[PDB]
Amino acid sequence: FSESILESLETAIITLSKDGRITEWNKKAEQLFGLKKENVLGRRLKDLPDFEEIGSVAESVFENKEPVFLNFYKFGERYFNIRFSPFRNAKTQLLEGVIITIDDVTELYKYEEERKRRERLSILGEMTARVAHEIRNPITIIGGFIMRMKKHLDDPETLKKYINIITNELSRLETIVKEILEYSKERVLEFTEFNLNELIREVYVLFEEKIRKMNIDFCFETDNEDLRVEADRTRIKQVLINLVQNAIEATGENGKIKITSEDMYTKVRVSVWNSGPPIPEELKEKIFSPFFTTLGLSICRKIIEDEHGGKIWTENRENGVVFIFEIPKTPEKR
Amino acid sequence: FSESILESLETAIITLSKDGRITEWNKKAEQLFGLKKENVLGRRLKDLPDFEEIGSVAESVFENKEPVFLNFYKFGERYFNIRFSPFRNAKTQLLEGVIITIDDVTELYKYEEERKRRERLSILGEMTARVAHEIRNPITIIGGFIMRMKKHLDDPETLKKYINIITNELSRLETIVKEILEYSKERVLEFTEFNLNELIREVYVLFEEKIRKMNIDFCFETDNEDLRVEADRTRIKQVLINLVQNAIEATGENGKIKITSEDMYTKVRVSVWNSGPPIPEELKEKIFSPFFTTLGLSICRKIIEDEHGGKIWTENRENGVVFIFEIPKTPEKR
Amino acid sequence: MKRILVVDDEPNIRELLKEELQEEGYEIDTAENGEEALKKFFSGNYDLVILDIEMPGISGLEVAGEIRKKKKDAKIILLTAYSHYRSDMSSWAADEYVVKSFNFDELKEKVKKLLS
Amino acid sequence: MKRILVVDDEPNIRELLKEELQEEGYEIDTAENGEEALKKFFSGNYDLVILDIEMPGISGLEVAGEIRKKKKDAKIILLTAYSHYRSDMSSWAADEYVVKSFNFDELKEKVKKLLS
Repeated sequence: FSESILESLETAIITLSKDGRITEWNKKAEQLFGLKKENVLGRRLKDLPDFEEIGSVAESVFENKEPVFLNFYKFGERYFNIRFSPFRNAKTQLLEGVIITIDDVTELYKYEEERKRRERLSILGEMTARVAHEIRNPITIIGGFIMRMKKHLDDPETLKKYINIITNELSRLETIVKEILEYSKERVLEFTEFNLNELIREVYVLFEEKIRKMNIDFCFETDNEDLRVEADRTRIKQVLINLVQNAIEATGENGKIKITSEDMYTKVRVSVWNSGPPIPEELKEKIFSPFFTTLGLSICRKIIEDEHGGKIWTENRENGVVFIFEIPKTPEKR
Repeated sequence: FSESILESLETAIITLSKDGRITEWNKKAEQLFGLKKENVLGRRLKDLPDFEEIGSVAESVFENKEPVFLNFYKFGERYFNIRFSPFRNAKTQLLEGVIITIDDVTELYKYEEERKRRERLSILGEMTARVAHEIRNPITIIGGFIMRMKKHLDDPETLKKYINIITNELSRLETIVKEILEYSKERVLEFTEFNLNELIREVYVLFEEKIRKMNIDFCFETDNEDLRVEADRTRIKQVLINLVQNAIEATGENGKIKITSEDMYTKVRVSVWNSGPPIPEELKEKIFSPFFTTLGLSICRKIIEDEHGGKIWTENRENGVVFIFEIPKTPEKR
Repeated sequence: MKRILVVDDEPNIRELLKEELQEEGYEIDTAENGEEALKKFFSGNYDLVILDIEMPGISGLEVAGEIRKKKKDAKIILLTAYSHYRSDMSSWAADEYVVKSFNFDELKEKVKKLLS
Repeated sequence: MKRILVVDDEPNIRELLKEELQEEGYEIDTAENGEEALKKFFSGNYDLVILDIEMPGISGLEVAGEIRKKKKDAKIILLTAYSHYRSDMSSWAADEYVVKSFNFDELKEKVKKLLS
């Protein structure tokens, strides 16, 4: 709130008022987008090339209100982090303008790339092999049945369950393989505030029809119904998907699944406990690396663990096992 | 030929006379197999545990005469190179005994492992990805036709050519993928003397039935019919297989394939020229790395290039392209 | 009746989808490269488009961006050969993201959606 | 008539071969682990064996070596789940090497061979 001489010897900032027009184009902003304040002053922000969405983000911010932090945005050769913050003018208190803050980022993500990706090569060696093996195994069956069913000819149709589902069990393994092949090629990250439980439910909603099939005494408790978190919704989404996914058959027929979201002063704890066969002392960590069971956690490690931060570990209990993670509300604590 | 006090302050040696009994167990031999000369003297060599084949190698040497150099032999924790050399006693000149020489190897192959395999991780990253992609592509077709053919039901049988062969074209790609997945996991090597051309023919023999199908003006020349080489037959075998393989359809229908084995004082040159579409200046090397065409050379690089040594490059000519390699007769020159 | 323009690299992959969407109730006009996908959209009427990424000419990424700037209310479904969870910056300009598996029952639900 | 002992890890993979060799003209008795593959060979009459490698109990590598020391004239065909070009030291004691693809027309030629 004054001064505004200081205003411009720092990182970078842009103001979009009730259309998308700029009032102040920071001096370090210039030093990033090649043009000076004056010859861009009071212009619209979508007007610029290779640019676009930045506006479209401010747009739906104008309509949803609530601000955003982004992480991972490719502009030309540089990667980016951006910070959106809509505000109001206290004299009017109207629905005034939007503050886009930008952190000088590249001389960072490229120097925590080489302590990550250069180590991502290695596991994509041993594992590439060890799992590339798990490829042929149903391959030789699915391909093999094609050199088995094609000499009857035309079976009493009963060769459809034993064809599709065995073809299908490798198919979603191809998925849960390509999905791990993702774990090499990326690195977007999109942080938002939202009620966790509002997510928690949301997921179960989708599964429902099947959980309803396997007559499951599902059970969800929480000590708080008002629980918010800054994080990538779209993504901490998957995380749930796949604890749940596993604790689906992992307890299976007439099996039970208990979800728990417990508020703690600075951090939250979501847990998916199921019953039946636990897993021993050795596999407390040793399922974390790509490795599958008699699963495919993998990503779900680095999602909580490396993306947001925190932990995604597990334990035995109550003649069953649980899948727990913890991420502080605001990642701004790191 | 005397002295035999010196005999025993070096590397390692073992003599098997006309059964497989030892006359001299080198002092450095002891220092490798835990037992002294005397309590193993005049015993049979297959008698020892985890041992075996060493004898069986000397065996078929007793029957085929001609000696062998081996490279890559796992004995317990150590890797190995061994040297077989049957000999005769000039006074008798009979079919006397076999000399097994052993080179102190591990403090070598493990210290040219980490300048190889630690770099093998890297390509098995980018490529693992880039090619793991080439997996789903026919996967989505072969899996996709299963969710396409299974609702007719039972077609006029004409859905067999378009099912099997499209399933088949990924299947041998799975091969030519696992085959590249090999290129990580190994590292045996078995050097023998044999007439190259005696190999050269041998290969064509197998292909014949198909080359006969595509009425091919095949053409094989050589300035020498007596051409021997120390190398891994079993393996420089594949090499041929796959130049040939490519220069098969690469010139295809009413297409021509010219093989050439030209003796040079210290080294040999085998070339497979075909006609049609050459490949430009850029791909002189840029097909070497895993990369495929509109192939999969890969292994065939390191086979000639890194295993035996030498080169396996290519060039344009005569409105067509050739596939040439050169390996000295005796690898003992390195 | 609706008409869709579906674009991908391999000739074997295009022929597969054409006859999967003509099953649901559509007519498919197939395009090959991004420079010919542009010409197949300008002087006509097309209510949807399905695109890859890694292709000769230009990237399906940049391709979709050419459809957005011209036609403001264009319908862009991305479905590249390497599909996961919409994670590149350019795709937020594009509408919906489809994951390429032999499973065709995801695109059908989402082609059906973006036509009302 | 000939009787073969075929050993592998997954239950789904064993049932596939049993009914592929009973097509040619054989009878298949299936074994699971290397410690039970040994018991299924000792007090009987079996003219051939097909083995994997990466398995619980012990490695098909070492497994084949147990069949060689006992029965000098035993017939060992290796066919592990990760098959290429016979490149480990132990396999030279074993007889013939088979490459595991959905292609079953290599083993048939080589099972047929090592029975004369």
